[PDB]
Amino acid sequence: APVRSLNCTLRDSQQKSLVMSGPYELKALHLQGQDMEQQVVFSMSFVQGEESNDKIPVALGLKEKNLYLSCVLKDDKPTLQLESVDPKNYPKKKMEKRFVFNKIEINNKLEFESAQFPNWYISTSQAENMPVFLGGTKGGQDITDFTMQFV
Amino acid sequence: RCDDWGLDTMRQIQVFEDEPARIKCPLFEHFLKFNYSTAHSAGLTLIWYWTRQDRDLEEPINFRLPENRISKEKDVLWFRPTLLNDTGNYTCMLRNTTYCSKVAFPLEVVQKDSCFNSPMKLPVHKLYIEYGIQRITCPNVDGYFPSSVKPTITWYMGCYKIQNFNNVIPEGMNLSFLIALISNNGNYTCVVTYPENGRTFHLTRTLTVKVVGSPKNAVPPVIHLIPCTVYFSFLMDSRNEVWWTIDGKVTINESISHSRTEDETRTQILYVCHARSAKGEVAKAAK
Amino acid sequence: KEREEKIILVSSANEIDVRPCPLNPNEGTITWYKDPVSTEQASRIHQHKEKLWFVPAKVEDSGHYYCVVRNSSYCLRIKISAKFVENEPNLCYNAQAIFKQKLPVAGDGGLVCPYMEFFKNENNELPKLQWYKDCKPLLLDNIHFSGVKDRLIVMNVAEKHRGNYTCHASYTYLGKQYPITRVIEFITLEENKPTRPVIVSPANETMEVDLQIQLICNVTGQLSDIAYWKWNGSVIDEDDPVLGEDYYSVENPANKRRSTLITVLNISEIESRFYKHPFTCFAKNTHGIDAAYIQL
Ligand SMILES: *[C@@H]1O[C@H](CO)[C@@H](O)[C@H](O)[C@H]1NC(C)=O
Ligand SMILES: *[C@@H]1O[C@H](CO)[C@@H](O)[C@H](O)[C@H]1NC(C)=O
Ligand SMILES: *[C@@H]1O[C@H](CO)[C@@H](O)[C@H](O)[C@H]1NC(C)=O
Ligand SMILES: *[C@@H]1O[C@H](CO)[C@@H](O)[C@H](O)[C@H]1NC(C)=O
Ligand SMILES: *[C@@H]1O[C@H](CO)[C@@H](O)[C@H](O)[C@H]1NC(C)=O
Ligand SMILES: *[C@@H]1O[C@H](CO)[C@@H](O)[C@H](O)[C@H]1NC(C)=O
Ligand SMILES: *[C@@H]1O[C@H](CO)[C@@H](O)[C@H](O)[C@H]1NC(C)=O
Repeated sequence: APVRSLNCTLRDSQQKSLVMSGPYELKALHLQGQDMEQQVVFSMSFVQGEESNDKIPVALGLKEKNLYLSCVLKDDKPTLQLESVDPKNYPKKKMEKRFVFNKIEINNKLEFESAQFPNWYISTSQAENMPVFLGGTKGGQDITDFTMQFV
Repeated sequence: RCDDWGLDTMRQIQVFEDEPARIKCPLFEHFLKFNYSTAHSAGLTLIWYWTRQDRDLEEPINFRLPENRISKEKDVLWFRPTLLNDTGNYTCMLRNTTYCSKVAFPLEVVQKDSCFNSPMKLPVHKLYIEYGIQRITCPNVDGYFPSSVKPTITWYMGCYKIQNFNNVIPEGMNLSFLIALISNNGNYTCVVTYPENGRTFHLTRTLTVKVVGSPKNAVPPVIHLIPCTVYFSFLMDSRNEVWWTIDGKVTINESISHSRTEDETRTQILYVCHARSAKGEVAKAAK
Repeated sequence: KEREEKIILVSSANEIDVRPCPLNPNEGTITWYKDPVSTEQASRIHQHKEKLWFVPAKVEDSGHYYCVVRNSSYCLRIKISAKFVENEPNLCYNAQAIFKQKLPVAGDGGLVCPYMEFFKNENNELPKLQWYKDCKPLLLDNIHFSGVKDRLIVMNVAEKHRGNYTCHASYTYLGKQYPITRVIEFITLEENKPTRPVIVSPANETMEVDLQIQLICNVTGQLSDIAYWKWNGSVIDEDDPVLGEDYYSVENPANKRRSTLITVLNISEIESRFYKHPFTCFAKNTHGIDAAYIQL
């Protein structure tokens, strides 16, 4: 086993869950108990990236959709997308920079910093049924802080 | 022959240009046990002078400037507003024919960016992580106007006005933090603006907020060529110590490490290793 | 035409609701249809701005309705479904309206009253929210509970806090006041904690010299922690034929934050370099780091 994965569910700090909304796009919203099965189950692959004093390099793939979250430019602006892949090739161990995030996880509160674009983070909006994106601000209008639950 | 208490540095008195600043004579109730009213009744007079910066000549303060700009009112010194060249140290002195006590305070006027940058050493208000609602208050605001006038207080994070934040609510003079997270780290600015006699003034304070270790995780010290490694959970006013004994006291190398939540990690090298925090003193032996 | 928003947002009968067009922010001009919707607010179901207002909603409404942005150039549009529900018997809510939320004991945390973003006043400020637990009202005393905006800040969670909560507002549409109800199931979790992984073995030690051997990293910590090897001040590569790393993880039923992490430095064939620089195991998270070696 060249890298270890674990299968987790994600929520933001305002308790919104991530569901997949029509493909190539995750949206965050609040869910009722009878639709908890609609949560995007993630696979957190603990890849290799830059040694940091206190961050942990991880790649975020969806589970048997063969999609991985990715960070690229788009009109010269860092943007978050789902790249499709061949599962015989991934989960690699040295993943390309657009796949790797730096996990900051403090008292089980996670935020993932893009390794490609430093000081950019997986953000959700305070609003409902609104797609996950990538932000340039912590502590402001957007939520950058997440909770993890296991499978 | 005076009691020269010296220079009171328990100001935080750097101040932005074009803003008001009142300074209370530090003598009263600090250096001296009494207030202004008492001392006046005791036949003391209060006098003021200064030395300009890059100067040794003690000059008088000029109270006859345009628009009564630098003013005096009892134990308070008023700049309305400060100018750059006001920077220096101000002395208030109380004297009798038989009495003399004086002290001085530093006044450093400073310039501002459009987004609140300056050589100002910002003060640090640490916030407990995940700790219900915590509030910061816009500092040094009392005295500048009466309750009769209601000002505008605008709060900023960075260059940005705080509007519709996730866990941050501006409540007038108070900025509220809901369950702080490390995402909440940064510089926060308050701009309080008020009317005075048909002019409008502005008061600007900026401070660094740092989210640190909860009291509910604060704990006595945890122990791990001989390394004595100790982990000190963050506690607010705590003297973290570490020492080897042999029975009483070869080289050594201390090494403080800190974390995002300011939890300390003192590693120290080389038979018993000790550690003392405000919550404990422990010791562990070596093989 | 169609693509379906197949997620059935259930809201409360006899009480006002608002549904928006579920578009990624690339939106246009929105018209609402039943299985169109009235345009004048007086009609108990209508369009105002680009949302479908139910003023109030009755149960008979449950069904599918449509929203359609059209540009002449493009006009493919979206169908959404609604279920309205009267409260269960002897209950101020209904089971399939409940949003599940969770929080960790021994911490402070806050619930959130969902789908309230539309009911704001002109300053974009919402109505004072009233909080309930199992149809009994709460003391917002700022010791145990606090309500700001849509939050119910709860302090010192303990399992006694476990219940169905209710956030309630009053909306004024057109000079008649309207009540808004949401339900949250509060379910506790295991306490959050500052925990740094701690290494079990290797234990800063010598080992006698060979010339396909394995070399074990045992770390006690969380599953979100990591444990890896570095040698000669650099990391094990995927293209280093002698040196392999395989990462395993044994959970712990007892204390999931104190559960074994296992890494194996599969060296296979020794080389003379390996006696000259020690092999260091690193265990690391956001809270702290540990280090241990074995020299060959
Ligand atoms: C100090 O000044 C105040 C006026 O603010 C006065 O009430 C008081 O009598 C004076 N001396 C004290 C501390 O008694
Ligand atoms: C001088 O000040 C001292 C100290 O307060 C006081 O004892 C004395 O009465 C004062 N003398 C006059 C004339 O003000
Ligand atoms: C004030 O005087 C002190 C000496 O006591 C001097 O060191 C310092 O530079 C002065 N500061 C200002 C604001 O002029
Ligand atoms: C203001 O905050 C920033 C981070 O946003 C920090 O890097 C900087 O040190 C602060 N300014 C000063 C002068 O301390
Ligand atoms: C909330 O109510 C539902 C249905 O009445 C019930 O199944 C569930 O146990 C309740 N949750 C709690 C923890 O009170
Ligand atoms: C060390 O890890 C092994 C599995 O590699 C496990 O059996 C053992 O219990 C761990 N150490 C301790 C002291 O539990
Ligand atoms: C083991 O070695 C590492 C350096 O590789 C050192 O930092 C650590 O303190 C050692 N463990 C102990 C407690 O001897």
